[PDB]
Amino acid sequence: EVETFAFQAEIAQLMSLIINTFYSNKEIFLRELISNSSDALDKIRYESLTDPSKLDSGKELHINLIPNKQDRTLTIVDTGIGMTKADLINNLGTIAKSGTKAFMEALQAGADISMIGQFGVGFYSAYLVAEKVTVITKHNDDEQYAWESSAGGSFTVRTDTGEPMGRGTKVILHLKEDQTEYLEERRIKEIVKKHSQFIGYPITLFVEK
Ligand SMILES: O=C(NO)[C@]12CCC[C@H](CCC1)C2
Repeated sequence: EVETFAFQAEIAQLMSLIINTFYSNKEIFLRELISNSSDALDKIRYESLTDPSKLDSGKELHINLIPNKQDRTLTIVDTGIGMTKADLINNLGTIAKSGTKAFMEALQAGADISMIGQFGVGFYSAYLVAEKVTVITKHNDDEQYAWESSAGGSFTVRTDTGEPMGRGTKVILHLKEDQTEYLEERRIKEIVKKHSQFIGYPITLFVEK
């Protein structure tokens, strides 16, 4: 049972800007997704300070980076707070309408695309490098869901049948054919050292057979 939704017009506009603007500095997508993972880990940590049972779904707070050259996918996994179904539908838990407005007024004032994360819509930078993005998420108060979009104005949401997650979010980037550099170990390491070197959670870069 798959539900198909239209993006709000402003978010479709944001996505088509990201996909169609000539902008060579695409590597910042990974900084932005790791930053969102760190924000999600901070949230479940804060809730656990007054209610330790919030970690019954998983005590370890970490980020995994999983490249898969056979599938041409880069997956960013975190064990943060996750998202409910309602969060997923409501622009993956972001204030994306007003964030997109503020971003586009910043661009008019001399900002560039790399500042997207300052406006709360850094998730959508995934579309710098991915043709399709799948988000699998589990929040303590809801069931496990899969969101998916290849842009083009719509996204889908379905109950996830896959491997149970416990709690957190998995972003699966189905990379564009010309963006496979982001599956190479040395390139990922370079980007994490350049842009994410002070993130307060362990990051494990998986290797491949
Ligand atoms: O966990 C990390 N830092 O806390 C690493 C350090 C370098 C090599 C791996 C990939 C980049 C982050 C792991």
